[PDB]
Amino acid sequence: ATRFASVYAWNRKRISNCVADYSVLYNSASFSTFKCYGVSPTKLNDLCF
Amino acid sequence: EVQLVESGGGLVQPGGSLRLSCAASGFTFSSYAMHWVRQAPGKGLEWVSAIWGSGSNTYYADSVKGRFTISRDNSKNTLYLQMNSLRAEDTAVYYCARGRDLAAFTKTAFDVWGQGTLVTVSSASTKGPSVFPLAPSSKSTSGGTAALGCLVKDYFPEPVTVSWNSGALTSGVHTFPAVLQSSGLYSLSSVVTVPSSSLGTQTYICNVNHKPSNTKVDKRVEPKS
Amino acid sequence: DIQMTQSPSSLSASVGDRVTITCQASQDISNYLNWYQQKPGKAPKLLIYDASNLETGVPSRFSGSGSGTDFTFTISSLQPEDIATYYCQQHDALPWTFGQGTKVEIKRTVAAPSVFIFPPSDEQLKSGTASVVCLLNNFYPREAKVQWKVDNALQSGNSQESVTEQDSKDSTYSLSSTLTLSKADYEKHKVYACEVTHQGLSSPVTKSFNRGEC
Amino acid sequence: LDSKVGGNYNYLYRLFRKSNLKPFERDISTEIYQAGSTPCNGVEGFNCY
Repeated sequence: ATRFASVYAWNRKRISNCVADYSVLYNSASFSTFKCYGVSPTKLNDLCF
Repeated sequence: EVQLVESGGGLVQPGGSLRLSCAASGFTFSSYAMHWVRQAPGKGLEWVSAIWGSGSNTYYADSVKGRFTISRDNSKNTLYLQMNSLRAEDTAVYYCARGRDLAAFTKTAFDVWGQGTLVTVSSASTKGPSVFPLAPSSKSTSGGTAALGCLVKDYFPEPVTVSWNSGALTSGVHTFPAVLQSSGLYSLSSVVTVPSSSLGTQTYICNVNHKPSNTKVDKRVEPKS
Repeated sequence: DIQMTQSPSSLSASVGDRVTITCQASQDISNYLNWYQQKPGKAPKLLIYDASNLETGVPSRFSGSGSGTDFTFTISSLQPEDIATYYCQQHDALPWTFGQGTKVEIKRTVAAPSVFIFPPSDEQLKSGTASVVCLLNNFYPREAKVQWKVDNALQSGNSQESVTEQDSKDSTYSLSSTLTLSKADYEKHKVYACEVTHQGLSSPVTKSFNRGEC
Repeated sequence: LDSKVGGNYNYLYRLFRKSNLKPFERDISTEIYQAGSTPCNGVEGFNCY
């Protein structure tokens, strides 16, 4: 996002009816931390929500 | 053969930083738990820190909580110790030890115990030694033995070695542990017990060597009057 | 934390004697206690782990016992290389603490010390320092009292001492006492003497010197 | 017994293994499992726990 929302107004974008490919974001080294609770990050490609 | 060769110790001013290293060879470094333990000069043992393989399960003693940071290494297999905000009370010899608390619940103890590195927290600067002889009384009739020695003064840091007459005279050589003075510089005295009748005939030359400064001194002792 | 009242702080025994060093605990630490042997200038060496199991590569004369909150510890046969200071280290609750340590030395026959005084060397005078050293050589027990007298006045606060560790050959100690004063103060006094009191001497022995060999 | 004031921690559980264990298998290796495409090479860095 060109500009991120503030914590006093954090943004909540609703995502549905699409395919979410998490492998590019997961492999991307630009993130400082990527912590997933409940499911392992490598099975999200099979699971559905 | 297990070998914990330690390095990185030295002289640091109070409030400075210093990194210690503890290389490992002869065993699986990544499968053991490593510790740091220090001992103040002339005092008892005090634990410092411990890291059980993971880079997050690090634990420190209450006296160094917040100031000391522990870290390890893969590949070449070495152990590190980050020291911050040092005080005069932090002067001690730091040892890196082993530990297999991971799986083994029998060898919970520190299997090896490295040789240790000396860290001194002081603002004093490195300085070479000054040597003075210890002359006897010439009219000494208390016994057939007279005491002679050489006083090595104001050296920093340790250690020193003492020889006599290029090895031709080694009988009765006694080296005393070094002591600290109020001036902030260390002192040491090395003496020899000899027959009194050989003072005026045999030439007594004491040899002092200091590896950190590569200084060698030869001094002869002659009775007074 | 866990506190250890390791007692006695020091004890004397002879070659072959049986040695026991007690190491207490705080809260039923079971058998998570270790024992260490340390020699001067040397790294600590494991002696008994889990309060009963001897380490490999250690001679069988060393043995440990005890569990819970009391640890007995038993030495069978003293050997001249066994002179050291022993430390008990708790390894239960987040292992932090060691023991204060007990110094175990060989009991011997009381030996009178040799008392001598060193006047300052002429080479030391051109550097501006004068040191007066008194030597306490080959005495036992370690208990000894040093009385410095200058002009028959008892001295205090101007002398430093140093004690050698237990010797490997005869297990006897050596002591050096050093008195320091300036060259200007050297010229302002006449009598320099050190007095040594020891168990092997019925009365203390005084060694005296007069500056300028008077 | 095993609840010490100050924190018992002498007990570990394998958290990130590769595949499911066979029956009655005893695994003792402590190699750094890679949590991503980038190999760890031992480095306990990102995607490496």
